[PDB]
Amino acid sequence: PRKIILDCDPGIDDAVAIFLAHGNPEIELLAITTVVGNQSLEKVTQNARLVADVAGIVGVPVAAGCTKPLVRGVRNASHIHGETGMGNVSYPPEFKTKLDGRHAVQLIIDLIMSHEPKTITLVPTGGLTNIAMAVRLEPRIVDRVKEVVLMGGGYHTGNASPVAEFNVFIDPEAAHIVFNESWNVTMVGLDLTHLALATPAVQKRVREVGTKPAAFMLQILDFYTKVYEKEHDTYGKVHDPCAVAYVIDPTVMTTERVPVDIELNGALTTGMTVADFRYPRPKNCRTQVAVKLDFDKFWCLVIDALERIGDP
Amino acid sequence: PRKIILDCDPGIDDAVAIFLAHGNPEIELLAITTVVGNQSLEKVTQNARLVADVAGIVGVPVAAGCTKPLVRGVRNASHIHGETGMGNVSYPPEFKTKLDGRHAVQLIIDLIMSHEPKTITLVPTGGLTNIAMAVRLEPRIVDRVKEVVLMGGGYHTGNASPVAEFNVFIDPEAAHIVFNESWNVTMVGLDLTHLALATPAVQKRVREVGTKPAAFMLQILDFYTKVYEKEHDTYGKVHDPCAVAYVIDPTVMTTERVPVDIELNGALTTGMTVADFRYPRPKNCRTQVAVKLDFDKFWCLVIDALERIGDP
Amino acid sequence: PRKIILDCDPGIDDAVAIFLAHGNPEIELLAITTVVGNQSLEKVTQNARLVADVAGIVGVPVAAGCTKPLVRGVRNASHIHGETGMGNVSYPPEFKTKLDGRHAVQLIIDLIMSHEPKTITLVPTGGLTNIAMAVRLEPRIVDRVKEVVLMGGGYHTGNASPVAEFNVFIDPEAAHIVFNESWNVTMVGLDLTHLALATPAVQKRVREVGTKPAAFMLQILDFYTKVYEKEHDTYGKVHDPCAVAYVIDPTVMTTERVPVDIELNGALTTGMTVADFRYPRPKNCRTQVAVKLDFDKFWCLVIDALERIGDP
Amino acid sequence: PRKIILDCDPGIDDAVAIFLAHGNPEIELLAITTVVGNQSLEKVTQNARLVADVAGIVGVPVAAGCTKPLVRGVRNASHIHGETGMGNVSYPPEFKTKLDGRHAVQLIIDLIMSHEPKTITLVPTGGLTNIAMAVRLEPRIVDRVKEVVLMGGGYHTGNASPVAEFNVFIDPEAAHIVFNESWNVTMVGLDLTHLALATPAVQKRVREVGTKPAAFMLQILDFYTKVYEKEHDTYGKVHDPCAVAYVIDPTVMTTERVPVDIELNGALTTGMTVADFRYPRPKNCRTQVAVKLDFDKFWCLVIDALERIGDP
Ligand SMILES: [Ca+2]
Ligand SMILES: [Ca+2]
Ligand SMILES: [Ca+2]
Ligand SMILES: [Ca+2]
Repeated sequence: PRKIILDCDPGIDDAVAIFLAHGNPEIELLAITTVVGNQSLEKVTQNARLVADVAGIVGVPVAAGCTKPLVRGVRNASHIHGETGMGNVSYPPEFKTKLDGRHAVQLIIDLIMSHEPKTITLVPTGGLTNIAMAVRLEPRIVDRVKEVVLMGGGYHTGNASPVAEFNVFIDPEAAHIVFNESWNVTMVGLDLTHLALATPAVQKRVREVGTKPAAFMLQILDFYTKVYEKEHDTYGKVHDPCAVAYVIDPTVMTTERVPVDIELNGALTTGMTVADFRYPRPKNCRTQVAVKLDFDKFWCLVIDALERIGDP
Repeated sequence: PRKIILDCDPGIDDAVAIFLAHGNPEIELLAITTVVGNQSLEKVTQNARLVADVAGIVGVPVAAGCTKPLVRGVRNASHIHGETGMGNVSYPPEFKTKLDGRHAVQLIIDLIMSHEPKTITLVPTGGLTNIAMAVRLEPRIVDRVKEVVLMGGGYHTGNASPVAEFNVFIDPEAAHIVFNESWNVTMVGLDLTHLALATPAVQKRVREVGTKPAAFMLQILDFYTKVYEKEHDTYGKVHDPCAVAYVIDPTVMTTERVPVDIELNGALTTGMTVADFRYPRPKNCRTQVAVKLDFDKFWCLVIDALERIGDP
Repeated sequence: PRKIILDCDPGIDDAVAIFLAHGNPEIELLAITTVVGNQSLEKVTQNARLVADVAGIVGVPVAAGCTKPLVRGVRNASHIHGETGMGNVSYPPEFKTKLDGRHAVQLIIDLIMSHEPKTITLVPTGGLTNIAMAVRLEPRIVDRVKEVVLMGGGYHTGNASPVAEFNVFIDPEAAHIVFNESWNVTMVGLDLTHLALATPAVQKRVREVGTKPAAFMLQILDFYTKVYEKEHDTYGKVHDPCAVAYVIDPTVMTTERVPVDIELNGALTTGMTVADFRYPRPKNCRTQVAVKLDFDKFWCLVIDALERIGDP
Repeated sequence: PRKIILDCDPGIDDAVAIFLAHGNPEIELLAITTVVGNQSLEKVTQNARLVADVAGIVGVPVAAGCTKPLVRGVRNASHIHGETGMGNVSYPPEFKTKLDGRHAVQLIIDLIMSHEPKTITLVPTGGLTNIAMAVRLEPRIVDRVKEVVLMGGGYHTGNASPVAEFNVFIDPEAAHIVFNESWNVTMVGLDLTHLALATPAVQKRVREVGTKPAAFMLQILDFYTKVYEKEHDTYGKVHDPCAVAYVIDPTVMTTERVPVDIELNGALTTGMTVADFRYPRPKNCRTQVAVKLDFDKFWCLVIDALERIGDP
């Protein structure tokens, strides 16, 4: 089983990633780290513990990370109408899963320096401030990391801006730091995750599993889908999971090796992931971007995982 | 016939545009203005007069414009090996077509203010510094212009940089000015002009015309194709003409109405044409980008024009 | 007499400059050009004609220039409480002085190209967009200009921003263009004009002149002083005039030859005039900044001029 | 005694600071942290241990910090001609003072969280990357810190650039983070440290102390003075110590409370410490800049401290 560390900011997307990681036999979830994002770190951490409780994950540490982006201020942009805990779901009086005592950054450095080299695969699905920190704090980790698979960015697509994606836009500096280290980086951006649609056929499929987790996922997804993408006439889509999926089977998506950098001072482009697809491509490129997604193989994995989790 | 003003920096691309404008009965070439570009203004102006002589264009003024970009310094980047005049073609001792006495900017302002409103269509195919100047000098012109169709930019493609196109990168400021005026702008970028390939089938076709101008076009095209795109294993392509083609028949290419702006201070993005393809598109958009091109219809027009010009 | 061209955006400061130019025998006012600024171009032009009428200036053309900055949008920031025409003074039904038929930019190029080389001294006291245009339109002028003395910028002082002065901040691009041409530039910035205080002693002095123009100057100055600097407990100060003063007598202020450039893309520094006072100064420097001002010599000139104008 | 933590990048300046902190009875040196700078972190750390050995400092932990700036790459710029260890002084086979096991960042967080609130005063005299890290990792520390006194920046002076000082220019981001936290910041910039000259009178004075440390200081100072400032005809100056001096006696220098920020994306201004000295100053300002220095009082403190250290 491939050992990984899931750094996230729990929203349905991140939650589904956690289910997939836990549910799949090919993945060995080493720990779940949390980072500030659209919602405060605390809010996000609570959500993490809630999904951990629902998926009945035990033995896997959960640690809260950075509360602020490296340099940019955070736009709290809070306004969830019918939101209580996560979506319409409320938090239980007590949480089954407890919070690890150390800061997410320390945990990551610890885990990496504890296990054998090229064993752990980092999978960030939120801002990269947590990762960026560990890199500057413990340089020896970038060489020990097998590789980095993150959900974020977009070479020809953007949401937070015409050309930028949230996870990156949120803390451009952290993104830059990460993208410029000597390690291997696989960027699963919007261009990709946009293909991971939640067609009604898929919903029927998951609903068929008929487990508390399945129901949970659907309910929350539906709630948030309504608020965002349900403003238009087209299905919702999950992103974060796509990163985990790749780690499980590289054939779930096509990728292209092209250099990628982060714009940090552009009046209109700050936060954009610049990808050089130009004529002669460099022979050695530690970075690559996801392109086409295998719709079926992807969803099958999700369902399969949900089935495996069952009803804890 | 649609009245237009062709602002360019004569290189084969620009030359073909001139042939198409002149040769087509649907277009009424009001004047040919010139701007500094990859080559000096003078060099470029000489080239204009040469093609004017070859196409036997008479009665149409030719005026030289700005010699430097608004704010950016110009990278002369000159190094043409077997280049004499234009490609391997040399300049005649004297030019048949003479140079208008006024500066291109003035000529433009004059023409626009002379003819009736919404009659002239501006068609820049080089930097936009000439157009930007006229706008700031005589504001009344932006309302009198029917519309602006320019070859330049690229929303998902770039050459001068991973994300920027020459004509824009060369003078970002000028582009910005142009793209931010209240007038209608149709941007024919790389994404489009890339489809305008010069397949051998096409060459055979033009060579079949068998006129001095046809031969001229081929000879020069071949020469420059060799230097640039002939460094790899794929045909060359003409760009500039595409802009002229659109004016002749909007059905030569599909377009999309989306907001566009110019990044002016991005460390990696300066010069990029930022296009917002995001979810909800504004109802009123004076700007649109070219997407798919009608290969056949396009080339047919070019051939047709060459045929019409004949041998002056 | 030193021939000059006064490019301004009439506010009391610019008005006093006009008085000084007109009133002084050492200066030969060739023309008065107008540029957009804190107030619209039209507003500013009207003001110019009004002071021209008051100072009884005849034979000197007045031309309206650019209505918008080169690239930056203009912040109209209009909110003058008791403002009618200029300050509390109202416009007469008709203006004695008429408006020249050509655009300020053209007038400038014409004058320069008409007179003999190194004869005209350009004195801008508003945004530099007017000058910048002329330079790009007719390159031959920068060699024919004796030199450039402008009121604007600040090496250790700022007002529109912690580090930038209005005239420059308003149209950074224009400033940039001007500061990077091969001609001689004397920058009279805030560091200098801040010393030009309107102590009560000075007011008494000017009031003593007892002429319509004197009264006018005082009334307007007082009105505007109240609104701005009169928010604090310290006298008002005139700026623009200091530039003209220098042309009349270089010994009115001390200057330092140091390189100067314009920041165009700094998040906090855009518009700042960067001055390199560092250790080894270049031997050849076409730019210099004003430092210390001769308070008495300065004011004496102003009074003397007012005295000379008299009551037209 | 005022408790402090000295974060530095040992060069003579930093060394003198250490001597002053140690030697002065009013200061309680809690620990000495190290940051990458002009020289590598390791190089810098070795130098710290060397001065520690020379000053006979015992009981005070020494910890190495970050090896790279947050986001900017480091310009190693190494080329010391007659440099062996520190200046012409060589390292002993073994170091008396040992290196604390934890990373400087951790040590700082530990110390702060250990002692009582508003007890420790942070005194960084090198890049601020170390401080910035701790702040992002353990937010609770900014409230517990008494205040921040750092040597770096320049409001009207610069060295690394016409407008920027090294310590800040080296890692702009870090600086920004620090200057924008809710804690009190006292910036001792070039404007100030420039007045701390090492006149021959002073040298004679210190040489009079006649101790190994005094000799050490002089020898190194002389060596580096020769390389840098000795390229011109003016004495050398110590900077870093001035920060320490202020903590010992605020009356050693005059300060002004004015807002300060860090430019991060200016083409010419990146790294500059922007200080708003404009008309109305905010009532509440957690930041202030050093202005005039008490030459005698300063040196007296240095001498006194050297005297107190004696010959370990
Ligand atoms: Ca996420
Ligand atoms: Ca062209
Ligand atoms: Ca003015
Ligand atoms: Ca230092």
